[PDB]
Amino acid sequence: GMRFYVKDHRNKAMINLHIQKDNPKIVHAFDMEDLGDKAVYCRCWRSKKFPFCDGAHTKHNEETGDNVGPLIIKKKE
Amino acid sequence: GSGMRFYVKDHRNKAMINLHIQKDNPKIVHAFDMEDLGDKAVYCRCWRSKKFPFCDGAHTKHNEETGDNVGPLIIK
Ligand code: FES
Ligand code: FES
Repeated sequence: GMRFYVKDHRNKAMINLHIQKDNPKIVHAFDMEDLGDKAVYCRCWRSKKFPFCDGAHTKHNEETGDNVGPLIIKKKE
Repeated sequence: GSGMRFYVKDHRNKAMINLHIQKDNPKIVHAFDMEDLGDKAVYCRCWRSKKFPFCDGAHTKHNEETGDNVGPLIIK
């Protein structure tokens, strides 16, 4: 009665296709004390305002069926 | 007769960035209050960390295997 199957989503594609490829490892570092009310940081490597999110993730998610979204650092209520 | 080999391919974009994390969530967003961070936090931007949303160094393997150049976000 039991039936088994699997969907394989593994790939070896680069995550970052185009951003600052002359940098061998892209790291950003910010001080909390110099942030505004909210900073929305990109985790999809498609934003035209990288390291900030510009909503590019939605196009990627729609295309590939992915579910990636940004990291938000904000001021508490 | 050029010495070049040309490859012309044609297919839809199927490569997900996130392979395994919280797949029942249609869009993964994390939001933290800056006041409640410690002295430092390091956030994964490669979706490979075993401690996502935190960077555990998994990006090194990804970059070596794929030729990529991704790394984390540090808030301090
Ligand atoms: S544009 Fe990349 S996470 Fe929004
Ligand atoms: S483990 Fe993903 S950016 Fe470090």
